[PDB]
Amino acid sequence: ASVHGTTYELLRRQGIDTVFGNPGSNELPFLKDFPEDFRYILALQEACVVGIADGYAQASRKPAFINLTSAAGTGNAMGALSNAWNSHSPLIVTAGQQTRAMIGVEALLTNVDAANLPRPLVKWSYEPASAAEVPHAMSRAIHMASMAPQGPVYLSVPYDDWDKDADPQSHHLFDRHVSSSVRLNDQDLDILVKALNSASNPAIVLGPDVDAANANADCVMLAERLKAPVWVAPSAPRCPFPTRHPCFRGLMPAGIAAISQLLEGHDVVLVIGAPVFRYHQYDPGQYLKPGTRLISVTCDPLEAARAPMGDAIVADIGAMASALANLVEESSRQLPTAAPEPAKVDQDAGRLHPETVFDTLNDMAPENAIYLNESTSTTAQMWQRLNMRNPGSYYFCAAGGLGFALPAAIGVQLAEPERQVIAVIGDGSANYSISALWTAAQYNIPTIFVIMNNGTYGALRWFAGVLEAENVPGLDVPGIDFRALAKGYGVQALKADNLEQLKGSLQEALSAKGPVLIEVSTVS
Amino acid sequence: ASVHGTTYELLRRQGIDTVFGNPGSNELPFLKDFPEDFRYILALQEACVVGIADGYAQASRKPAFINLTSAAGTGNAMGALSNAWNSHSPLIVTAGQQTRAMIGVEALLTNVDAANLPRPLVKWSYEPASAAEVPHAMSRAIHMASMAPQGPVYLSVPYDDWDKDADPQSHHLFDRHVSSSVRLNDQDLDILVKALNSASNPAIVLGPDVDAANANADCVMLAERLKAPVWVAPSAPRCPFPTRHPCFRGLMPAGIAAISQLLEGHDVVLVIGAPVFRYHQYDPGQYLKPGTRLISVTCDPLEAARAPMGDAIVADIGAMASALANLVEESSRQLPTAAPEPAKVDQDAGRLHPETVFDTLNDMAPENAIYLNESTSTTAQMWQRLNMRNPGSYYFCAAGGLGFALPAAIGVQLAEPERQVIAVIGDGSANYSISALWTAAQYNIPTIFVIMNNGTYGALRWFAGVLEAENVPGLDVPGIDFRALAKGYGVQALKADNLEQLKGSLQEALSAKGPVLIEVSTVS
Amino acid sequence: ASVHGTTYELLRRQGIDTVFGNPGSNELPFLKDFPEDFRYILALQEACVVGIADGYAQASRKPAFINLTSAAGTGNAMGALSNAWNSHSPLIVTAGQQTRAMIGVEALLTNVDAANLPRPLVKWSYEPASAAEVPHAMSRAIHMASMAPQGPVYLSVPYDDWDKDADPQSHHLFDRHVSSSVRLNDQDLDILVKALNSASNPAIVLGPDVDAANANADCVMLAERLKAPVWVAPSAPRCPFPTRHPCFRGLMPAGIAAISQLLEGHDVVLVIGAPVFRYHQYDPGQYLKPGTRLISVTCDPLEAARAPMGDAIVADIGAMASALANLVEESSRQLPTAAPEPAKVDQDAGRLHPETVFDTLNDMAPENAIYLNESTSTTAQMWQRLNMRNPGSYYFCAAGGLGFALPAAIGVQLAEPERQVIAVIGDGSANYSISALWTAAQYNIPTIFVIMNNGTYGALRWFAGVLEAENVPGLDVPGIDFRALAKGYGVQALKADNLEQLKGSLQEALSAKGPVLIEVSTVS
Ligand SMILES: Cc1ncc(C[n+]2csc(CCOP(=O)(O)OP(=O)(O)O)c2C)c(N)n1
Ligand SMILES: Cc1ncc(C[n+]2csc(CCOP(=O)(O)OP(=O)(O)O)c2C)c(N)n1
Ligand SMILES: Cc1ncc(C[n+]2csc(CCOP(=O)(O)OP(=O)(O)O)c2C)c(N)n1
Ligand SMILES: [Ca+2]
Ligand SMILES: [Ca+2]
Ligand SMILES: [Ca+2]
Ligand SMILES: [Mg+2]
Ligand SMILES: [Mg+2]
Repeated sequence: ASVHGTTYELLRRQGIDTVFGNPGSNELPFLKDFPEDFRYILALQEACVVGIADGYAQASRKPAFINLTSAAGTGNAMGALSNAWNSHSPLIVTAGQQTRAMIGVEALLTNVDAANLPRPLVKWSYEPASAAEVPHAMSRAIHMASMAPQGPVYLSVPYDDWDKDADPQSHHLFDRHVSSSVRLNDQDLDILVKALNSASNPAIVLGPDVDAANANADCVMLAERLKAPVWVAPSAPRCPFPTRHPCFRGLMPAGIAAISQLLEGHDVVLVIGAPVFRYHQYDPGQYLKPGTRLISVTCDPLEAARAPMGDAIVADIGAMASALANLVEESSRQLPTAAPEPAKVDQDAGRLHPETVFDTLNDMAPENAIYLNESTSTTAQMWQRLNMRNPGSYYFCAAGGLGFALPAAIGVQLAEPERQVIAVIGDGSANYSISALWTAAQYNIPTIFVIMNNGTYGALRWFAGVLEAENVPGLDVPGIDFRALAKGYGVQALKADNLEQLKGSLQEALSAKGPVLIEVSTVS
Repeated sequence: ASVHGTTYELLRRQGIDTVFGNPGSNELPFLKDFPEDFRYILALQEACVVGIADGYAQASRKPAFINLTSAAGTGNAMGALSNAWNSHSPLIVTAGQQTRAMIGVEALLTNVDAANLPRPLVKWSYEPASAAEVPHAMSRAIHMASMAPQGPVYLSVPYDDWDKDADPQSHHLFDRHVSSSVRLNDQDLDILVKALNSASNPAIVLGPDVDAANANADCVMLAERLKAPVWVAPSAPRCPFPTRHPCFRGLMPAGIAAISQLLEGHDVVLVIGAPVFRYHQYDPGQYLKPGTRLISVTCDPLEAARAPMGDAIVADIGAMASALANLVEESSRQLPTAAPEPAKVDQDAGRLHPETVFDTLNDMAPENAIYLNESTSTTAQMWQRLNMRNPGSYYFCAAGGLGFALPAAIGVQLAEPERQVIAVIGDGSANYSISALWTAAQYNIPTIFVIMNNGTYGALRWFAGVLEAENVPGLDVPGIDFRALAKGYGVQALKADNLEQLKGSLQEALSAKGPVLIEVSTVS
Repeated sequence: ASVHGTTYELLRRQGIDTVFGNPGSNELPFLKDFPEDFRYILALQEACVVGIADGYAQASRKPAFINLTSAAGTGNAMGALSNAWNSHSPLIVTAGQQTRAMIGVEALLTNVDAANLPRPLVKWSYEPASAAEVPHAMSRAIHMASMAPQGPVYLSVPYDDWDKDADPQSHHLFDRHVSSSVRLNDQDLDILVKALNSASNPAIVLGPDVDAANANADCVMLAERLKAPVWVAPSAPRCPFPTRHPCFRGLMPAGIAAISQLLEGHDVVLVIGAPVFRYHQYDPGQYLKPGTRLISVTCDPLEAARAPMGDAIVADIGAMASALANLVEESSRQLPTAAPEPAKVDQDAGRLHPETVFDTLNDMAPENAIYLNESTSTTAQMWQRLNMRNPGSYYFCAAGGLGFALPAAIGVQLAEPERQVIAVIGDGSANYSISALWTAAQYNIPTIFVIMNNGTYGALRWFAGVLEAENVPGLDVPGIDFRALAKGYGVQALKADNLEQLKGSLQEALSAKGPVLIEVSTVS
C-alpha cells in the first residue's frame, strides 16, 4: 500500500473522519483521492481552521484533525494554538512540507526548521526522516494528542512522501489502544478520602478539565456528599458545574489576594481539573491564609509542578472524580444555600446594558443551549445570569487569545447538531476571525452569533483607568457594520438597538434554519 | 529616568516615530503617556498589524516598529513573520509579557518560553533579565533588524519593567550608528570585474534585495555596460529593474530545468540580491548546463551557503552594485533588443480575463503607481503586462504566505503618499487579512484594492494539474460579497462585471479621496 | 557515485584533509574505505576531539573537520563548542545518526531532535531530509563555518545515507568559492579615516579576530602611524599585537569601571576584532567617560548589536585592518610613555611563584614559542611577563570553559610543527581533558605541558574574596600525581619543586623529541 492509503486507514481505524483545513500546494498529494468516508471542512484563514477544529474537539471530547500548508499556514494558526495549549485540546495539526529533493535549497514554501515553528505551543512536534515512517509518525501524533494531559501536536510531511510505498508492518498501528485513564493507588486514595471525610469546612474548586472529562455529574455528587461550596477556577475556559445548583458559588476572580480571601476559613480546599491558579490581574497578597490546606487533582504534571502551594495528585480527571464521588461519606452538614437570583438592572429605552442582554438570552434560549464568550468586559455578568444546567455549555479562550469564539462556535455547533450554539462576542473580538462566518454559511451550520457593539475595547479601558494609565492610543474601534460583514460572508443578519428589537431578533434567530448574526448596540 | 522614557528617547533618536499595533493588557504600561511626536496605527488583527508594518518598512527602506500582546498576539502574526523573513524586512516586534511577579505561576497571558515562540522566523529573539536592561535590549533589536541581511526580530518585555528606573548609562545607546555598508576588497573586486569584462555572453539575474537597496539604477547601468539580458529571480517578492528596458527578459519560471535551459549558452551569469534560486514547482534537471558559470552577490550568508552552484560574495547590495556598475567596461556587443509587447487577449462582453485587467491597469494607472500582487494564478501575466519604470513598484508575499498584500498595500501607501498604490488580490487571498480594510478607512489611507473574483482557489486547481491530483476538496470559495465586506469596514466599494464597468470603476477609484475596493468578475 | 565518495571529494576539493574524531557505530559507514589522502586523528573523549580540532583550526586559520557519534558524543563535546563559539573557530562537526528506518522508534543511539542538541552554540545545525541531500548539506556546513563571523556548525547524518546514490548534480558543489572578505564603502571609509587623522589622542583596542585574520602586522602599522597606545580587549582568547612593542599597553582588566578609567582622556577609541567588551567581574560604573567616542570594527553582527556604546562597522577584520593601516596619515605625536618593567618577585628555594615561572619561561623559551594559558589565577602576570613578538603566539579558552588548553595545545602543535608549543595549565584545569595527552603520545606531537600545581582552584578562591564569600566547599584538589597521569597516557614526565629544578626541566623538555609534561610545585 502507499503511505497515502495506509495513513487514511490509520486515521479511520483511530476514529477520525473529519479534516479541518485550508489547502495549499504541499497538501495536494495528501488531499487527492479524498476518501468517501471522510468529510473536509474548509475555512478561509488558518486561525479559523484551528478555531473550528478546536471547538469541535472540545465539544466532542475526541481528537480533531487539521491540515494546513507550510510555515505561513502554520504561522497564521499559532495564536489559535496558544488557546488550544491552555485548554488541553486534542488537536492533530499536519502541515504540508516541500518535496524532499528541494528542502535543502529552501524552495518557496519550504517550512524551514519545521518542528521548531509551533514550539512551545505543542506537546510534540516532528518531521519524519523518510516517507515510510509517515504512518508511524501519524500514530505518534494521534496518541500524543489524546493522552492526558491532552493537547495539540504538529507533524510536518514532505509532499512527495504520500505516493511512496508504506512499510508493510504499519498495519500494527491501526488498532493500537492507548490508555491514560488512571487514578491514585488504593492506599493513598484512602488517605485522601479520610482527609475529605474529616474536613470540618471543605470547599471545592473546579477547572476546565472537569468538563473535558465529562466529570461534571461526579463532581455534583461529590459536592452534595461533602455538602461543600463549589467555585469555578479563574479565567475559566469551560463550565464544569451546573450554575444554578445550590452548591455553586460562581467564577472566582483572577487575583491572588481575592482568592485566598474567598477561601479563608475553609480547612481543606480540593481543586480538580484546574491549574493553581490561572490568575490574571496582579493582586498581591497571600496565596492561602493560615488554616487552609489545598489539595490539587490535575491531569497535567506542568500544572502540579508550578502550583505555589498545596499537595497535588497527577491522574485522569474522569477516573479520579468518579472514585472520589463514590468513596466519600455523606456528610451531616447542611447543604449550602443556593446563590440569590441576580438583580434586574435599570434599562431605559436606549442602548442595551450587558446585564439586560444576558437576562434576555437566559429567558429565551433553550435549556440545552451552548454559550461561547468573547465579550471580554462582561464575563462576570455572563456567569451570574446564564443558567447552564448541562455539561459542555460554555467556552472561553483559554489563553485569553481573541479570535477563538467565533470559529469555535461553528465547530461546537457541528459537533452538537441538536444543541443551539449562541456565541456572545464583542465588536473588537469579532474581527480577529471574521472570515469564519463563511464556513457557517457554506455548510449550513446554524450557529447564532450575538455581537455586543459598544465601539471600544472595553476590557482594556478598564485595565487602563485602573492603572491610572492616561493617553493610551488604539482603544477605540468605531465604524464597523457587522450586518454588512455578515452579508459579506452569506450569513443572515439582524440588528437590535433596544430591548424590543433584541427580543424580536432573538425570536427570529432561534426560529432560523441556518446561521444568524445579531448586532446588538450596547452601552459604553 | 524611567525605562518608559528612556526607551521612547532611544526610539526617536534611532529614527522611529510610528508604532503599528493591536493593544493588550501587557502593553498598557508601554502605551500610556504615548509621546506626542509618535503616531500609533491600530489594526484589528495581528497578521494585519505586521503586514501593514512590513509594507511600510519595505517601501520606506527603514525599520518599522510593532507592538503586540503576549503569545496569542505574537502567534496571530507568525504567518506574516514568515513572509517578512523571506523578504529581509527590518521589523522590530515587541510583545508585552506578564508582570515578573506572575511569570512563574503562568498567570493568564504569560508568554511561556517567549523567545522560542517566533523562532525560527526571526534573526534574534530575546527577553531581558531585568527592567534596567530593557533599553539595551531594544537597542540590540533595532540594530539586529537593520544590519544586513535585514529581517524581523522579537523582544518580549514584562509589563512592570516600564515604570522602573533605567540605567543612567543607557544614554550611550541613543546615537549609536551601526554600518554594514561593505563591499568586496579591491583586489578581489578587480578580479570579478575582469571576469565580467571577459564574458562573451553574460546574463544578469536580479532579486528583491536590489530593490530594497535602491540599487535598481546601478543595475540598469551595469546591464547597459555589459550589454546583458536581465531576468528577475523566481518567486520575486519585489521588482528590481524597469520592466520595459530593452535588456529586460522577465520573471524566471520557478523551476530547476526551466532556469538552466533559460541560461544555456550564457558563459557567465551574475546574480545580484537573490537566493539561488527560489524554485517552487519541482522541475528536475540540471542546476546549470555545461559552459555556464554562476557568480552570486548576496547580503545573506545563509543564501550564499545553500546555493547548490556557483561562487558567492557576501556583501551589501547597494555598495556592490554601485561599485560594479562604475568599474565594468562598456562592452562592444550590441545592446539587447526589447522584448515584444504582449499579445492582446480577446475579450467579449462578459467576465474579465486577467490579461484584460492588467492591460487596462497599465493603460490607466499613473506611471509611478505601486502594485501589490496576491492574485496567485495570474502572476506571470501581471509581470508581462505592467510597465513598472521606477524602484519600489511591486510587492508579492516573499514566503508565499497569503494575507500579506492587503495589509501591506496600506503600509506602502502610508510610506509613499504621492504614489498611487494598487493591490491586485484574488478572492481567495483577500480573506486572510480582510480586517486590514478598517485601518485604511480609519486613517484615510487611499489604497486601491482590486479583487479578482473567479470563485475558486485558481492556482491550486492548476498545481493540481502538474501533480495530476483528482477529487481534491476545498478548492472552491463561492458566495463571498466583497462590496459588503468593504462596506462592513467603511471602505467605498465598486463592482466591475465587464470591461466597460472596469474602466468606469478604475476611473472613479483613481481619483477618489479615500480607499476604494473594486470587485472584478474574472474568468474561470 | 555514492554519497560517501561524493562527500569525500567535496571535502578534498574544499581543502579538508584531516578528520578529528572519536568513532561510533553510526559513523562506520562514513569512516569505511577511509581515503588515502586523508588522515584521522583519534582522541579518547569528545571534548578532547573538539579541543584538538579547535587548536588546529585557530592556528592554521582554516576550517577543521570533526566526526563524533550521535547524542552522547555530541553532548560530551558541548563545553568545547562553547569555547569555539566565542573564538569564532570554523569547526565542521558531523555526528552519526541512526539508520532512517529506526529513527522513529528511537532505537539506541538515535539522536532525538538532533539539530536542537548543540543549539545555541553553533551558527548552523541541520539533519538532511534525504541521503541525496547529504553532499549539499555538507557544502552548506563548510561555507557556514567559513564565512565571517566564523564559527562551529553541526550536521547530523543517518548512517544508511552514505551508501546511497548522490545527486548527479552534486558536482556543482565541489569548487564553489564563497567570499566574505569585505570592507566599508569608500565614502564612509574616508569619513572614518578623517576621524582617525583628526583625533588629538586616539587609542586602539584589539581583540582575537585580529590574530585570526593575521592582521597583526597591519595593526602595528596603524598604531605606529597614529602613535596610539594599544590595549588587548579583556578576557583575550588570542594575542593580536607584539607585547613588547612601544605602543603596547597590556591586557585590559575585564571590568566596566576599570576600562572606562583606562580609556579616559582619549577622544577617539578604535576597537578592532573584539566584542565591546568581554567583561567578567562585576565592576559597575561608566561604560565610557564623557569626551570619548568609540568606533568598533567587528566581523560579527551579534557583537555590533550588543555593544552598549559607540558606533560599529561590520566587516572583515583583515580587509579593514589593511585598508586603515594604508590610508591613515603619519602623526608627528610622541609614542606612548614606555611601560614599567615587571618586578622580580623574591623567590626562596621552595615552591615557585607564578611570576618566577613566567620570568624563566620568557628567558628560556624560543622567540617564536606559542603559549596556551589555562592557569586561571595567573593570567595577568602571564601577560605582563611573556614577550610574544609574533602572530598566533597565545591561546586561552574564549568562553572561559576549562578543558580547552591541553587538547588545543596538541592541535596547535600539529598545525605549527616548527614552532614550540608550551601550554601553561593549572592543576585543576588539567583534569577536564586529561586523556588528550594520549593523542600527543600516539601521533608524537611534541607539545610541552607545564602544570602549575598549587593544589587548589586558585581563581575561585580569589573571586570569592571580592565577594567576601565564606565557607565555600569544593575549592581544593589535593592528591593528584601528574607524572603518573602522564605515564598512564605514554608521555614523558618531569617534576620541578624549585627554581633550579625548573630550569633543568625546561632545558630537558626543550631538547626532547616527543611531548613532555612538567609538574611544577607553585605557591598557594
Ligand atoms: C489576539 C489578541 N489580541 C489582543 C488582545 C487584547 N485584548 C483583550 S480584551 C480586548 C478587548 C476586546 O474588545 P471586545 O471584543 O469588543 O470586548 P469588550 O472588552 O468591549 O467587552 C483586547 C484587544 C488579546 N487578548 N488577544
Ligand atoms: C496562509 C496561506 N494559506 C494557504 C495557501 C495556499 N494557496 C496558494 S495559492 C492559493 C489560492 C489563492 O487563490 P486566489 O487568491 O483567489 O487567487 P487565484 O489562484 O485564483 O488566482 C492558496 C489557497 C498559502 N499559500 N498561504
Ligand atoms: C568547564 C568549567 N568548569 C569549572 C569552571 C570554573 N573555574 C574557573 S577557574 C577555576 C579554577 C582553575 O583551577 P587551576 O586550573 O588549578 O588554576 P588556578 O586558578 O589555581 O590558577 C574553575 C574551577 C570553568 N571555568 N569551566
Ligand atoms: Ca467592545
Ligand atoms: Ca480566485
Ligand atoms: Ca591550581
Ligand atoms: Mg517557535
Ligand atoms: Mg489617487
